[PDB]
Amino acid sequence: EQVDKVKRSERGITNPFFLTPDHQVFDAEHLMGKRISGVPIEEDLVGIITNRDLRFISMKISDVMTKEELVTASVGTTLD
Amino acid sequence: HHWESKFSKEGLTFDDVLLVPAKSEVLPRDVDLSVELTKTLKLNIPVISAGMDTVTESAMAIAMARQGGLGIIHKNMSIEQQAEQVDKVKRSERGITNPFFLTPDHQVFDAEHLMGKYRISGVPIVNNEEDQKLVGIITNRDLRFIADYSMKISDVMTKEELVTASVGTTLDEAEKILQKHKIEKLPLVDDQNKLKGLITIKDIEKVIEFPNSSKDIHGRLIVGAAVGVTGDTMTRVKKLVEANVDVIVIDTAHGHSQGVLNTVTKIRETYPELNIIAGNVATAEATRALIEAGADVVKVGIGPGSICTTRVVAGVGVPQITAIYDCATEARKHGKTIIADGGIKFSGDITKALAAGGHAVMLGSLLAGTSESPGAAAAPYKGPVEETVYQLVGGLRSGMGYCGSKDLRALREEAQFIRMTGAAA
Amino acid sequence: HHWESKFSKEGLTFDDVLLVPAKSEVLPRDVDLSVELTKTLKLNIPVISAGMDTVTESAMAIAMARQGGLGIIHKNMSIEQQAEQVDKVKRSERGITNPFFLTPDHQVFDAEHLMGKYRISGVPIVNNEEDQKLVGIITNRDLRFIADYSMKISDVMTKEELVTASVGTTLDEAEKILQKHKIEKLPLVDDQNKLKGLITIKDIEKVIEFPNSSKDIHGRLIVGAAVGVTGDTMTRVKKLVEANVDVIVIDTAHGHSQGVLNTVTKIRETYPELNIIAGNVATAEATRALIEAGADVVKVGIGPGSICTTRVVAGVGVPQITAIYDCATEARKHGKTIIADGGIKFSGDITKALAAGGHAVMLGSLLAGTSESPGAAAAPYKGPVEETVYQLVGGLRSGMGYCGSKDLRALREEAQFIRMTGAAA
Ligand SMILES: Nc1ncnc2c1ncn2[C@@H]1O[C@H](COP(=O)(O)OP(=O)(O)OP(=O)(O)OP(=O)(O)OC[C@H]2O[C@@H](n3cnc4c(N)ncnc43)[C@H](O)[C@@H]2O)[C@@H](O)[C@H]1O
Ligand SMILES: Nc1ncnc2c1ncn2[C@@H]1O[C@H](COP(=O)(O)OP(=O)(O)OP(=O)(O)OP(=O)(O)OC[C@H]2O[C@@H](n3cnc4c(N)ncnc43)[C@H](O)[C@@H]2O)[C@@H](O)[C@H]1O
Ligand SMILES: Nc1ncnc2c1ncn2[C@@H]1O[C@H](COP(=O)(O)OP(=O)(O)OP(=O)(O)OP(=O)(O)OC[C@H]2O[C@@H](n3cnc4c(N)ncnc43)[C@H](O)[C@@H]2O)[C@@H](O)[C@H]1O
Ligand SMILES: [Mg+2]
Ligand SMILES: [Mg+2]
Ligand SMILES: [Mg+2]
Repeated sequence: EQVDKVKRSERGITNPFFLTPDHQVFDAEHLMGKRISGVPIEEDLVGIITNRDLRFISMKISDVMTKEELVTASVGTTLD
Repeated sequence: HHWESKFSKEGLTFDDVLLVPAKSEVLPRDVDLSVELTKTLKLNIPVISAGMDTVTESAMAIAMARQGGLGIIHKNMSIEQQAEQVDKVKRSERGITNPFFLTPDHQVFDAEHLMGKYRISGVPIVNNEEDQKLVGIITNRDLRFIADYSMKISDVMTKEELVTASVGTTLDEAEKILQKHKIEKLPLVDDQNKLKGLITIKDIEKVIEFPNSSKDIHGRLIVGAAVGVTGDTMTRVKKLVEANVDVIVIDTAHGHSQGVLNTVTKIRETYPELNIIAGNVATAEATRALIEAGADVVKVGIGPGSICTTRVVAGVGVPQITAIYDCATEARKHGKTIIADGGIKFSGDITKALAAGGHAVMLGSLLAGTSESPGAAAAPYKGPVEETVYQLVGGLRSGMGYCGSKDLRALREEAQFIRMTGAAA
Repeated sequence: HHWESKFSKEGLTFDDVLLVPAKSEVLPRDVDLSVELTKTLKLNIPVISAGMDTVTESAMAIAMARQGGLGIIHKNMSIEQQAEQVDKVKRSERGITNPFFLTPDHQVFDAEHLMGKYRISGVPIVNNEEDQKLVGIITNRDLRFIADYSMKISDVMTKEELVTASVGTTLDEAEKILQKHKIEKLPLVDDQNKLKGLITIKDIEKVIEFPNSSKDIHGRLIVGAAVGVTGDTMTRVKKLVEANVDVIVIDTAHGHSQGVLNTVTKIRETYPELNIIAGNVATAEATRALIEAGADVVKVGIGPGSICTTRVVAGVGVPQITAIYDCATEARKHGKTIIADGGIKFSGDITKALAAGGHAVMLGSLLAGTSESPGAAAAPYKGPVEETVYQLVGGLRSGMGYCGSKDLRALREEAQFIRMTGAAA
């Protein structure tokens, strides 16, 4: 797995970290601290929570995230 | 019979006494720490930074007043310098009515200039220099998304989901607007969307941390200035009054001199409404002489501290608890107040100094090595001054909780001491 | 006239006084150290481990009660946790009626499992699960004589010179049987040789070293629990009473508050028979308020110790000898007792605290770094707590011998002090 993790790097992420609207911001910050800055928001996309969103929050609940203004791309979108 | 009374007096210092707990109905956080030094000079915490050239200049005086205290600008500089320092504190909290703006004609470099020059993170963009009409705003996070470019700020700025607030909206509402829209700037516009001001996250953050700021009746931070007894002090006072100083501190090592008494009286007769703090004295007779001369507040402190210079060099001194109590006893008979200046080393000494009679304590060495203290030069760094003041007032609040003192007047009048022997220390 | 009495009080600490020797008829070993805190709460030594989260949990409370003292389970955990800790002390000395047994059908591995799991050195072997009839016993010294084997325990166990005792035989006789037959286990059987219990050498050894254990009337070790003044303390007390706590300690930094007084009264009216210890107070007026509120024992301690936090931070404190004496004087008028909590640093301070009026002393820092103290984490290791308590009570016994005090009541009422100047120290 370690070898595969190096060989697949510099591709520019098929398996990103995820949360649900039921979780709390305390879950997000700790997932962030363990150095990612964004956590897309179950088994079957609703929002996105980032570090700057945490400045205006107070662990509260993660459902007060970036939910309406969502910019998403298709799978296959080029880096350009 | 002066030969027999030569050794009849006894003197208590801070280390001689402890405050006795009494029935309490107040938590430390609900204790009222305000104090009225005179009808025109009121503090929210009884802490004054000393008029020392290693303690209080404009940065210290602003910090002290922001927390509810008072700063005394030291006298070890010329008269013009000192009027400028008083004026700098009086003009600190201006409320920005005149916001620094720009137009879509300018280049992105123009915007970086403004941000880098003044440590500013945002520029509101108006349609023209005249009909200042808000069109956009530009910020550093915007600059991050651009490789160095001189493109017109108009194709760079934020325009579609632009968030403003009206003139007169509260700081709370301004906060909620910033919190909801996840933005840190809030330009203030009028009915016709003329740019009229700007509110930022850190303007709101500083109101949250300094809500007890001590201000004059026109909303300006209070400040004091130090005066000695020289030939030009009448010119020094005049320029300081012209800078809207809130209180003059006639500051001498031995205030119970006729030259000091005359200086107090001729300033009083020149400026009948001015607030005068006069020290340093340590007896009731000297307190009565300063009040009769025309002083509003009497500063108490001759030789405080076990092994200070006054005691080692001259052999002179009065244990501070006795000094405070004797001077406060005299000052009550005239309806005047007392400032306790000297050997406070722990927060518990503040509670002792105020009980005993002091209306406010003056601190210098404890604040000498702080961030807002003058100079970057032999004092250890003690960090932001608000760290020290926070723990000092935290101890005073704790002591008044033990004493059941809901306000400083109850601590002064009612708190009891118990005398110790010192034996374990 | 509160302004004049501000400095009229004097305060003595432990270092100010020494106890004066008087005519004695009692050796230190013959001194009675028992104390009656109330009709339902009696100690054999006047030592209580403090309700601190670095001092007293179930291990400390069991050790304290084993020696004749008392342990106060601290309140810095949830209500369920604290009821479990009280219950753990109440169930410690169960007397083993239910002995862990086995049958000759099992393998020798089975026996090692039991011994290794519970730190047990012996398994009595019964004929069947039902007619528990003692046939044999197996032990580690037996295991040593076998290379690892699963042979039936029946060809391995001790059967020919098997030694039992009847139910109801004394611990002395049990000892002599073990000493004569050179064995360390003694199974208890009935008339028909049914297995009914087990007595071991180390069960007898622990009775030899802890014969002054303080117990309730049903033979369970006494224990106390700490309560503050919050919203859920009535639920905390209820669960603690349901765990058969012997005494509740309403534990606050300043007990002379009306919120504390109300908490004392509504617990008293809810549980009329419960033992209530309320502190911390340092004046007779506060002692009278706590007793009138419904407290059984008043804990004394505001600012004890020369340079403790209360004095340095708040400027508040009462020298402990004066605090104990003034509070004990008030508590006598109501027939109540006093606990001296604070700055005991030597065993001689215990003798001073109890003379002066204290019925028991509360210790924390002296016991904080002991083996039974909570956690393996910044405190130096001071060894088993019984080493510290042994020397502390050893000094108290010595002091009462010098004072001719045969019991604590004679030390409290009759022992004289001599005031010192401190000059040599
Ligand atoms: N879930 C994950 N799984 C796997 N690997 C992961 C991962 N998350 C991160 N990583 C890895 O972590 C590495 C580190 O890169 P990053 O953590 O992205 O670091 P950065 O680019 O410097 O971001 P920054 O910290 O400046 O973001 P900020 O909140 O200020 O600015 C962000 C702004 O974007 C905004 N935003 C984001 N998505 C938005 C949307 N859909 N709609 C609106 N706004 C959106 C936010 O509101 C906020 O203002 C990445 O290279 C990646 O490999
Ligand atoms: N013209 C002026 N005249 C006088 N004093 C001035 C002044 N401008 C600033 N000051 C003073 O300078 C200080 C203001 O700066 P600071 O308060 O110190 O800086 P900051 O907000 O902590 O900066 P940060 O870097 O985090 O903000 P960002 O770029 O993300 O920026 C916020 C983010 O939100 C967005 N955003 C901001 N306002 C928006 C709006 N109205 N609509 C839409 N998006 C907006 C931005 O695009 C950016 O992404 C205060 O003392 C203030 O009084
Ligand atoms: N079933 C159970 N249920 C509940 N609690 C239990 C328990 N079993 C033990 N406990 C508890 O666990 C502790 C008992 O063990 P410990 O008391 O702690 O152990 P020890 O006696 O110091 O062990 P040692 O290793 O010295 O003994 P040896 O093997 O030589 O053994 C003694 C020697 O004498 C011999 N011997 C013992 N009893 C004999 C007997 N009746 N007849 C003949 N020989 C006997 C043995 O063969 C051996 O040589 C106590 O806390 C006790 O309450
Ligand atoms: Mg960032
Ligand atoms: Mg930012
Ligand atoms: Mg053995």
